[PDB]
Amino acid sequence: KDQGNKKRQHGLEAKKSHILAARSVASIIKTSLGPRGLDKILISPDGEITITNDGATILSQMELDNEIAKLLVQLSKSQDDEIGDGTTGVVVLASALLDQALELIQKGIHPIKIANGFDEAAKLAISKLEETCDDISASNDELFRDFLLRAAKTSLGSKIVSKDHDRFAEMAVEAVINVMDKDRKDVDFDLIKMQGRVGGSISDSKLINGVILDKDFSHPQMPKCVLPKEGSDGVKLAILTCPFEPPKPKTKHKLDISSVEEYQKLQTYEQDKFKEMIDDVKKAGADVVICQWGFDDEANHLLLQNDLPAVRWVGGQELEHIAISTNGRIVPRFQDLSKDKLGTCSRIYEQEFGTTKDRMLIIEQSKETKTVTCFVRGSNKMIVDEAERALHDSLCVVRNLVKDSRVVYGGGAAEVTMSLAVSEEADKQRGIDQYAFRGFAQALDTIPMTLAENSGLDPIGTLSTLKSKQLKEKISNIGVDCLGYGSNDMKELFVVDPFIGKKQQILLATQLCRMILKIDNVIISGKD
Amino acid sequence: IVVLKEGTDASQGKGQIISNINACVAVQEALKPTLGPLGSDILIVTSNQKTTISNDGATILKLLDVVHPAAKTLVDISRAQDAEVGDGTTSVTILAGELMKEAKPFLEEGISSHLIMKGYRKAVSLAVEKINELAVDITSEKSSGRELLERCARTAMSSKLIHNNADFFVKMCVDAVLSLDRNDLDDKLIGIKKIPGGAMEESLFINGVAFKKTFSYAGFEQQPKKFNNPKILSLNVELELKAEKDNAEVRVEHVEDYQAIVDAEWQLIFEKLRQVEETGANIVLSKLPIGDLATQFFADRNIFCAGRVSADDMNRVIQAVGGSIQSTTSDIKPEHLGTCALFEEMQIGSERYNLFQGCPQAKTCTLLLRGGAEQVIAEVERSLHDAIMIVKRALQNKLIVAGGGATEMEVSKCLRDYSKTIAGKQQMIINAFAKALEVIPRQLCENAGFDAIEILNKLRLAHSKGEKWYGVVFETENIGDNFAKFVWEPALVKINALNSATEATNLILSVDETITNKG
Repeated sequence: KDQGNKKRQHGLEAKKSHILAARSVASIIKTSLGPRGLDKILISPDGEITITNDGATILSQMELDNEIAKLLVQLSKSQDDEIGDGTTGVVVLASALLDQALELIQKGIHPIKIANGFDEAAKLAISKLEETCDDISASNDELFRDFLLRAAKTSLGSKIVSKDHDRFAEMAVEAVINVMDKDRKDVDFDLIKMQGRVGGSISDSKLINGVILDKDFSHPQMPKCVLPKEGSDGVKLAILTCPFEPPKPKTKHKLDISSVEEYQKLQTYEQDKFKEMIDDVKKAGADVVICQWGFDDEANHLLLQNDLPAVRWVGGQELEHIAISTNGRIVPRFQDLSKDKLGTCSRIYEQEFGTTKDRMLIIEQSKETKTVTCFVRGSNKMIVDEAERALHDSLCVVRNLVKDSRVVYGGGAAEVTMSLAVSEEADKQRGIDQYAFRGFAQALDTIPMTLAENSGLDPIGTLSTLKSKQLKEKISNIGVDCLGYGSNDMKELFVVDPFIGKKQQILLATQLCRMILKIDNVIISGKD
Repeated sequence: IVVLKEGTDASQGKGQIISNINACVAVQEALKPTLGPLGSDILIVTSNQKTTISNDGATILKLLDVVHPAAKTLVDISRAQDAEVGDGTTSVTILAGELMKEAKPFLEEGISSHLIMKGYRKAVSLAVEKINELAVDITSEKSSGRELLERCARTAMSSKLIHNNADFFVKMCVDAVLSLDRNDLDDKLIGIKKIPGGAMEESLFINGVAFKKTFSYAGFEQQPKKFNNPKILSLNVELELKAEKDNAEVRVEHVEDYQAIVDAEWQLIFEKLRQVEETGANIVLSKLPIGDLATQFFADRNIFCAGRVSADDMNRVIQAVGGSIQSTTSDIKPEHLGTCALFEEMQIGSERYNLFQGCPQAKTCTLLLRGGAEQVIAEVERSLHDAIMIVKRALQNKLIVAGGGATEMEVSKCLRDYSKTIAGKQQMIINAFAKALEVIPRQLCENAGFDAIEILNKLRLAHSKGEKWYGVVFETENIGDNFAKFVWEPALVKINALNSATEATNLILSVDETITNKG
């Protein structure tokens, strides 16, 4: 059915257009791969203009009907969930494997022979890189946090973070230590809440041991701080979905009073319904009140005399973070209140930041929690949003480092060593893979050449330089000048990449290159 | 001024018969790379915009939706190949079109299609006689129950990314087919769910059914995750007070009646909540969302509940614990409840997954796979299905022929010798029939990358020398015995293929005209 609007590609034209279309889509993120990579203007469907160099955001912003490029988007999708760092480079590395595969197809090599070649070349390059890795967390533990702090400074140097980055790198280190124990070594990014606000300066970004929102108390005269109240149990917080007041309709009111009878009754009832709902706080024994619905003027006055601060209209997701940190619950009504459903915490206060009118609030613990909230500040909107993702990428870096103590240097130093090992072993196999191994070594050389093109260096001259310095002396990692440091040899410059992160990058990129070669026919129909 | 049509296109002649063949070759050309376990995959974009990648000719060809009427015949035999056998829907379409493709020079020389169709029917009758001679009856002979399943699964899993870890998968492959009735073995009864993350060798097999753990809500994680003998309840309707998205309006003329309706909605739900309580059901399964009031009330009473359960997965739950679904919480009868031997929710795949395990009444199972990418696991999933179909047809059918082109070269061989004994026009037609049978071993070597010139010619030598079992080795390129390498297919495959392919061949070649009515 619907023979029309159906295109098919098979045979000769299939192996050509698939590689050329993959190179055209990847060529956008090639120039954006690096610390010096060029940004991209991305226009949302609503017309909003965003500027970012992240390849994962580019492929997500790109809406296209090309199925070959959709496989590249699925590569960055699995790369972002597993790691979340090399999403830009994993597609460029896969494109280098596709370009070298096209040259082998023109030589008469079968596509499976190319796929089996990149598979054996990958397993060979993994073993050679696994022997050259070093351990950080070994010996002194303070030395680990020293390298862990300077490793976050490397990932944050490509962003506007780089100004104050000394303090921001400490935030990524202190965040992973709080949500992780040395024995468990499990880092859950859901346990670290990423939050930021405009105003002030970026260097004022801190880390809280508990949930921090931006809220103003329902009444201005309410006290800004909440004490433990002389030997009580923690600080009790109440999360309820119903306000404290006589109930009122949320759609239309229109209550017709036929006679003074109902007028005198509702005057006395609702006046007494004021104190009955305020006494419910003392019945539960709670200090800070947080509700989904607002309060009347009398409710704010009665809670003022009783020293009971109230916060109105808090989001549902924000109530979940409070219930997890303070071990509280969301109570539907006022009849279900108890002392076991109230949030237990050490101190609650409204902290003022300079002259800013935000005046946020902080719920503290004073012991190590199972969740934290990353607090970010900035002098401009786009600076805040960029700092949130920059720290989020740092959270992905610190996660792989604590998960696998084996680390390898990077910035082009690792890919060249992987290329030199495959080029030497290519002569011993003497098979069809001999052409696949040489193409695999040239495909690994694309990454340092791409970084050299973004840094203003000769990609051919630097590649021969990166190899020559790693031959006459030793295979030891020697990086690229992209960050504008004094010289090469990142080992002195402390540029570290996780071994588990580089292994998943060279794997999924090799697997995707094979899946494209496994497809010799494409049938595309219309859109119903 | 009069017309004979009113826009009804009808074309006939010998050129239309050739045009109907070229339409089948275009359909054949698409399905050629998918022949064999190492064959290429087709990338299909359905009109629904869903994109799928598979090498199975059945699933592929059903997504083409070929409009050409004569090429639709290849779809009919694909469903017949999927029904009587279920495997090999790629080869039945290639073999059917090859007979029509090799009949092209016959139509050019002026040979009538009736003699062409009759020449193939005589060659099939000689082929069926050979299949009975090539059908080997073996059950307990020089083998056993477990050793037969292990030796055959290692070859099916060979030449894959699982080759090194295949030792772990064969153990679960034998346990999967023995967990089900040996008289009737259905591949659909073995469930496979893709789990992202983790190593490929850490995959496990579950006797029961598993769920996807859809809970995003806080308040969970406090409950024992291991139940001994829980009473499982299947609930068809939702139980909630205040949902996570929508709401309800309360309009009354009094102030005190505002809280009365709010408490009324609570009492209506709390009623149905304590009805499951009085039922004494530790597990609550619902196809509809379970509200916060229900999850909080069930947690205090130590009752486990799962909301928004898939309808297709809950049907396997009924087939697992032998229970039944009930609409309401009031009238629930004891036969609707069920009890398994173990209930465990593990961390497998760096994600919590709840599952039923050790169900004695279970007529189905679930096999969980792990790996670094969901697409690689999907390639393992279809690789396990190929090993199940071999065992599926090894039990129900004890007549086995040597696959991998072995039997195919033996059928073509004798037919070339039958041409010398048959005088007349049938000599050239049957000889072309056996020549058209050469596409099956050819395409297998062309897909995997083997040399078609050398391997086939070397195969035509030692096979004609009195050894009938030589096939094509898919591991290391060479000629070899597939009966020794244990590449096996039942005799029903060769019987159903030659019957369906020739039926599709003779039906299309007998069409002299294509009548297409517009309107």
